Order: sequence, then C-alpha cells, then structure tokens
Amino acid sequence: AAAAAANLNAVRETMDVLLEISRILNTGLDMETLSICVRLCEQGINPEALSSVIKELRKATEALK
Amino acid sequence: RATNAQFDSPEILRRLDVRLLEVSPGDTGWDVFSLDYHVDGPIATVFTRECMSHYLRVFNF
Amino acid sequence: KSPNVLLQNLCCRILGRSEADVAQQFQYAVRVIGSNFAPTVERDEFLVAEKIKKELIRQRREADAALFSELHRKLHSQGVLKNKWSILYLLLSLSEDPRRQPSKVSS
Amino acid sequence: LECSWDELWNKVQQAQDLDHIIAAHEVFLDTIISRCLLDSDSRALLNQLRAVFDQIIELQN
Amino acid sequence: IRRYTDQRSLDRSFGLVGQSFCAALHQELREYYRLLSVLHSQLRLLVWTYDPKIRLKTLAALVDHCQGRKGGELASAVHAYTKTGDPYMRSLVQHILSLVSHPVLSFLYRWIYDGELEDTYHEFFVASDPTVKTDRLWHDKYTLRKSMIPSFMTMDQSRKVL
Repeated sequence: AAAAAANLNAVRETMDVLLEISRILNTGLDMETLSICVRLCEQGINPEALSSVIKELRKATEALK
Repeated sequence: RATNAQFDSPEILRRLDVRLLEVSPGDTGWDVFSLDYHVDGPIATVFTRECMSHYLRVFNF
Repeated sequence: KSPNVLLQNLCCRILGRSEADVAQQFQYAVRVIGSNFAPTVERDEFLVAEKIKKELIRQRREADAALFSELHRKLHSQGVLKNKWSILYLLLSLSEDPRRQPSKVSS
Repeated sequence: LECSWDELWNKVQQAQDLDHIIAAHEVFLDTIISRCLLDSDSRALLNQLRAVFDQIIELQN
Repeated sequence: IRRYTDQRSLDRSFGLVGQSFCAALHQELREYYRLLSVLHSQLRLLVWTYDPKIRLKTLAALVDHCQGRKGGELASAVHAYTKTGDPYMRSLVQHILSLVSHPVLSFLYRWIYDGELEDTYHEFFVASDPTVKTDRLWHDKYTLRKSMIPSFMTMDQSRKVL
C-alpha cells in the first residue's frame, strides 16, 4: 500500500545503520545478505547457529568454485 | 621467586594481580595479558581511579 | 514469513549457485538450525556492546568508541527490531581487526 | 620514563597536600601520553608505526 | 520595620541568621521605647524628635535592602553597610554584624575543626551531596555554593576552609 511502503522506509533506515556496524567490524556480509538476517531475527534466531552455517557456506562457494 | 624480584615488600606484590587484556577477534595471546595493581580504600582517590585506565593503556604499548 | 524458505534464501545469497543444483548445504542448514531455532542462551545487548567497545579501544580510536554508541543509539531509535542483541552478536562473532575502516558517516 | 617519574617523585616529596598528589599525577600522565604516540594527534604517527610493526613479525617467518 | 521583624521572627525557614538580624533589630527598637517613655512623661519639642529622623532614615534603608537574603548573602548585605565613613552609622551597623556573623562562624568551627554540617536550612557554603560517601568523598561531595559564601571572606579564604 502506502503505509505499507513507508514501513519499508522505516526498515530501510535501519539497514543503512546496520551496514555501518558491518564495515567497522570488517565482516564479510553485505547489504543483500543482512536483509535475510533481519527477517530471521524477527522470527527469533540463535546467532551461535547462524555463525556456524555461514562458516560452512562461505567454504561451499570455494569447494564448488 | 625464580628471578630476583623477591626482595620487594610482600604487600605491594600481594596487591598485584593479573587481568586479561581486551578481547581480540581470535588473535594472539600477547593481546590478552595484563598486569593490574589493586587500588581501593583511601588510596583509591590518591591514585585516581580515572588515571589507572590510561596507565594500563600506556603499558599496552 | 516461513522459516524453511528463509534458510533457502540464505544459501542462494552466499553461494552464487542455483537452488536445484545445491541441495547438500540446505540439508546441513536444517541440521544446525533445527531444534535450536530459538536462542539456547538468553539475550543481552549489554555485553555485546561492551565487546564492540573492547575492539575499538584496542585499535586506540576513542572517537569511534563513541561513534559506535551513536549507531547503537540509532538502532534503539528506529526500533523495528525486537532482538537487537541477535544481529550484533552475529557481526561480533564474525569480527576481524581491520586496523583501518575510516569511512564512517552515519545515518 | 625516568624524566617524568623524577619530577613526580620530587613534586610529591615537597608537597604537604594530598591534593597536589593529584595534580602531580595528572600532569605526569599527561606527559607520558604526549611523549608516547597514543595521543589523538599522534594516531596517524602510530598508524605509520604499525606499518613498520608488521614488517618485523614477517621476519619471524 | 515592625511588620518586617514580626513576620521573620515567626518564619523559621528564613534561616537562623534572619532571626539574628531580627534579634538585633529588637535591640535597636528597644531603645526607641526609652525615648517615648520620657516623651510621654513630659506631656512643640520638635528637636527631640528630629534626631530619630536621622536614625530611622538609616533603619528603613537597612531593613528594606536586606529583603530576600539569608545565609552568607545576608552576610553580603550587612557587609553592604560596612562600606560607610560616618561613625554614627558605623556604630549602628556594629552590634548587628556580630549577631549575624555568629551562626555562620559557629558552622565555621565544625569545618575548621572536626565535625560536619547539619542544618535544616542552608546558611553555609557547603551544600553537600548525600551518599557519595562510598569512597569518593575526597572528590566532590561538598559543593562550594557561592551564594552562602560570606563577603567578609574571600575566594582564597573560602577554598582553603573546604
């Protein structure tokens, strides 16, 4: 709708702020991946589970290269 | 006691303790060693509480 | 959304490959995420902020230790996320020392 | 080190006030942080010196 | 002057210095009751009653000026009148000055010897901060409040006491 798109703006603010914390910690995630992680934190997610899967998937693009 | 630093008074080395230096994102153990001198009581203001942190910052370098 | 397709979006993000060509990683993903989907330890944004302070003090930038306090301030300011500990613990666990990274501009 | 501590020892010895063991300590610290490179101006200089500090540990291999 | 000294001797929140000023005023008004008794017995005598038009002229200024003052700022209005050169007015203001300086200098015996301030109404420059006695009362727990610094003392005097 319209207020359904101004709500996408109020998240678009946050994903600009979360992009800056991502670069000062020198991480490998970018702007596209972080939008998946935010929806996952909406349902509730364990970040001790999310770090071990990313530590495998980043080696999965290097083992099928 | 296995090198000669053992003639210092027991109170001053007793107040010495080890503190862990700031967490590194999986770097060397050289980054996680500190010495911390216990200060509390009346002398906590004389050896100013604000000063001690910067003093440890000097010892890091 | 639906929790099964969201893990399937993640494996198309990190690997460039199609999703009917990778099916081994998506099985290991349900193995780790499944039956541990809720955090097995409690949330605390207090500790993870003080460890993001512990990394920028170790680089000896005390302007960025208060710059990060303004980014964590903006995170509370929007408030569209209810687990502010989760997304930051992730970036903390994935942290490395840049010795650099001066382009901070916020908002 | 010897220069700042010499002055600190002198200033605390002659002083009759505990207050002047807090203005002597403060300037003692302000001196140490300006002689070393941890000050806000000297960061760039320290950031230059870090580039030398990688080069030495590479020697270790 | 009668209205002023009756209200501030039943107002105890004006400090115990406003009531000492009131006590001093009662002493001065007491002597004007001597003269009126002598004058009542004689009953134009213009002359007898003009010399109090010099005294009461001073008295109205003294009272009207010291409105809104307590603590060491009332020691900065009775110190307003130690800046005179007429010995009649200088004698008028002395035996006011001692009474008003007395409670301040009483607190200044528990602050140059052992003791600590305890007053219900602030009349002393120390305006202490409660419960910062954890270990940091060698840092600010005793604020030098400038309004209750007496103006017979100086800054070098008011910092050395603390």
